[PDB]
Amino acid sequence: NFTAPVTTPSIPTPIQFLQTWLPGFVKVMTAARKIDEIIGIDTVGSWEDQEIV
Amino acid sequence: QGIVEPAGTAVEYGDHTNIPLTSWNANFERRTIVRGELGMMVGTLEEGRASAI
Repeated sequence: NFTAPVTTPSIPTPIQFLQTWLPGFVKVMTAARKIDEIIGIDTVGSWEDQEIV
Repeated sequence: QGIVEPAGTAVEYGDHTNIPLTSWNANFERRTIVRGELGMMVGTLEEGRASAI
């Protein structure tokens, strides 16, 4: 009895459509940059220049 | 440009003598057009250094 189902029975819902993706992408850091904190930064010169006096 | 260059010469008269005839011959002369080119190319730092003076 029960005839034939034509299609192969299986779980209906795929794994996707059931996944939520976090809005953010983490990044790698690398070593710290602490020259600015110790000394500071002075913007005095201009580009296409050669020397500071 | 073209040229005409007629031709012909005469003989003494006669009652039953053969009649001389005249003609012409044209020619053509030609010239060729020649084209040249020249360009320029400027960078960024080069332009800045040049404008510095």
